[PDB]
Amino acid sequence: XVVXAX
Amino acid sequence: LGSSNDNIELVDFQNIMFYGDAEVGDNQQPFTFILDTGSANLWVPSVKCTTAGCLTKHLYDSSKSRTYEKDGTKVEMNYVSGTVSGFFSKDLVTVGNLSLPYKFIEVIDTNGFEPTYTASTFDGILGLGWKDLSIGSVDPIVVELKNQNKIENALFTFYLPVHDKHTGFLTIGGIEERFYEGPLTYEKLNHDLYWQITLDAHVGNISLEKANCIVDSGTSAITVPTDFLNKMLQNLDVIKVPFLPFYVTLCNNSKLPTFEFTSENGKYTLEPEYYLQHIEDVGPGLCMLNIIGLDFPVPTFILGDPFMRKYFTVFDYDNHSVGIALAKKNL
Repeated sequence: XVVXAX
Repeated sequence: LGSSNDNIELVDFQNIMFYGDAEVGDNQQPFTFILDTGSANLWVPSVKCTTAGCLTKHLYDSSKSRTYEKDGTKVEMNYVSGTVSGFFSKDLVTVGNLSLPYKFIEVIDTNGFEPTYTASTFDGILGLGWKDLSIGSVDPIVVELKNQNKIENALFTFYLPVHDKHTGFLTIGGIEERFYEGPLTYEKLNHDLYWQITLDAHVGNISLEKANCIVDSGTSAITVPTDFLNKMLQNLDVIKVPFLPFYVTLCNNSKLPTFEFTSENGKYTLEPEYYLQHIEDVGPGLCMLNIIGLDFPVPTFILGDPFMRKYFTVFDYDNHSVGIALAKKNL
């Protein structure tokens, strides 16, 4: 897996 | 309590990630969040949610909050792992024991965040990044709390839990020695966006100077640029299942290297025991690297939970820096 913002 | 220091207790999730709680509306309404320094927006699943992912979640009811302040601005929250839809609303957010009129997103469509959302125990995500990282330019929570003289210093801190050893804390306002060992060391942010700093990346003989390093509590793994990952899995006896970010290795593999990050201020290392994930059910004495190839616009490493699990981290808004110290094995 989980990779958090763009 | 502890003068100007909050303390939202953290609980591990499947021993990889960790959650903490907070509330919206003047009638509390509790929600389990992923405290993400990797994002700068706060969203919560709304009673108006119609997607399957919400079935299992705690929902927000504005009509039950004397504080609710409508808006309705349609909004899409985009992450690397997924996307979440809804609209802006403002109400009384309560973190730790401090409240404040805060702007956030009411999510009504969580289809773009599957299967992650339904397979997890959290309800929403609470960003702890910088103003420039948000949507609808929202000043951070710790910043506002400071700009509202509710806390002493515009900074929070993390002491991740260890499943059956000790819970953890998201201290706001100030630094507490009970959480770390040795001296703290500050690294300046190279930008006020993500809690991103600059360090030299050195694993085996592979090395990337002045690599962008994002300290992100919202990431379950250690992100590494693709090229770097490939060169790193060389003379190692690791098995990449074809087309899967699944790297299997014997937990005792004596070839497994130690990540080495350095600056002129300090040296931070991450040994195999920190980035290896036991996979005993798949095969005895077997482990997976919990590392992943991810290429950002500029060579970046995302120091996720694995790093923060070993290193107590301080996120200073006022001084625009990240404090790093060894975490106490126990409390």
